Amino acid sequence: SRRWFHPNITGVEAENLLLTRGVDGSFLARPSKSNPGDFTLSVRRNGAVTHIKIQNTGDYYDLYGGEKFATLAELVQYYMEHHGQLKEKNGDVIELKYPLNCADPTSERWFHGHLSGKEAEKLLTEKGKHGSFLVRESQSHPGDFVLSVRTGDDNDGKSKVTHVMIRCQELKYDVGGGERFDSLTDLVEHYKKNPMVETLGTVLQLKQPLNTTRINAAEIESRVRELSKGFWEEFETLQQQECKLLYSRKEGQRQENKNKNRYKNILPFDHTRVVLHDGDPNEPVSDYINANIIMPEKKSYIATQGCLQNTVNDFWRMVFQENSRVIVMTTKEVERGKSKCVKYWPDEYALKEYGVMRVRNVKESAAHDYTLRELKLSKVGQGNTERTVWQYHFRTWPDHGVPSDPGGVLDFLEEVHHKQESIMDAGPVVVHCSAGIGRTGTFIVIDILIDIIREKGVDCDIDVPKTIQMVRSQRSGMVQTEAQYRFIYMAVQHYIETLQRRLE
Ligand SMILES: Nc1ccnc2c1N=C(C(=O)Nc1cccnc1)C2
Repeated sequence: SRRWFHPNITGVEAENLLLTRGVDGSFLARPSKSNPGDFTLSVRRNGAVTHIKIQNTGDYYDLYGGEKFATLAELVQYYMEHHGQLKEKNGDVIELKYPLNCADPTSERWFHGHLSGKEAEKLLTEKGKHGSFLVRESQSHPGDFVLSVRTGDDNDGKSKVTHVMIRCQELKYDVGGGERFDSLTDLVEHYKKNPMVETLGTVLQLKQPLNTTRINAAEIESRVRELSKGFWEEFETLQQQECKLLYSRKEGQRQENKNKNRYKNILPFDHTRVVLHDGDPNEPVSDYINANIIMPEKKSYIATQGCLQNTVNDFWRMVFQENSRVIVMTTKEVERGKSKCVKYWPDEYALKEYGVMRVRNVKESAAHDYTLRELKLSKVGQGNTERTVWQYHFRTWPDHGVPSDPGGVLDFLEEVHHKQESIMDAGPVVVHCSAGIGRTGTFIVIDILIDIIREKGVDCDIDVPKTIQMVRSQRSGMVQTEAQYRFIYMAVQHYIETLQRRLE
């Protein structure tokens, strides 16, 4: 199932759904629209419904009486495979067996709701390609829908748009004959696999949804104005796409690696993890760190967690191996009395060994939002391996939520960018917070977006959710909250405007 999340259901509607359409073991997840970052896992157990709270303030999903997760899709996958592990306050096991699917099409990229045939034709003509499609409400026939699909070659009649009426009869959907579907999703998925064929032979291939999120960067202020009503719905549509990203994380799951993870279920994807070479021959598994390469698709990044006492040496092995010259830390060492990252650097003017690596803290420079530490890193016994590593430690990020103004973050990122650009052949920029997905993902996505604008100027295309999805395919849960999502838009808006004012 990819439809266990119900975006627009109340608690009462969720109970009644589970009691009338589910059985024991049935479950769904849903947001709170009144509360930032609050979610509920509603589960049927012994003919009654229990509601389990999941909180996210920006670092991870924290399931009450369970574990911490990078995404709700990863949470659901974990518990569907690990019975006995989800427990009530009194210790009673809550079983997740039967996802209860949602018919609401608003989480789907192809759903445009209120939209005329003329508007759909103009959007498909201007932005669409062969096989671009969308579903919209009927204006002629209230309660029905229309599927609109561009087919063609790459305006000379070589391409066209076809509209296919979708009747809704007794809460089922059909295209005039054949199967009646329980939701628009089931209908679209069926006709994605078994495309409709016209009388004269055109195959109405449903290849990709119409893109609605790519904007010109100089239009950012008007997109932000529209989304400030709109952000909630755009974020939901992005979040649905996390169900495509359940990539393997087998290395992080090995016994030998379990205690190298800050959180046991927040793990790097095997396909993009940083593999550590040249390890201690006496250490059976020496290749593992909870870190992934993030390559935008000109810098690359390593996204990683805050060090644990037993991973400081591995952190420095990573930095040295990848030739990283800039570290971005976006947590204090301690927040709300809890350790978010061990101090992995020496005191100012001090020299420390961290296994085979030696680090000197040459000088610290305090700015209003950050401290810069000029570090010198070398392998013990090999003096000519010394290189400067500049650690940019952002210190004023709030304990929960996001900054109210993106100015401090943008000034910090500009400085980080310029430092990186000044070092010939520097490796990826290391970015870390606590779990290395929320703040870390936010800083990385802002940096990627501003980088496009920095090179191409104010008149270039950007697509915030497409960029986030691309980063999320390389490390689980990059960008955690709707507040961080809005902050990314705000930061990009503020960056654009500061370029425009320089020209005045
Ligand atoms: N539709 C989904 C399928 C899978 N996983 C999630 C989904 N939606 C999520 C989510 O966090 N939604 C959300 C919306 C608006 C604001 N904040 C969160 C998470």
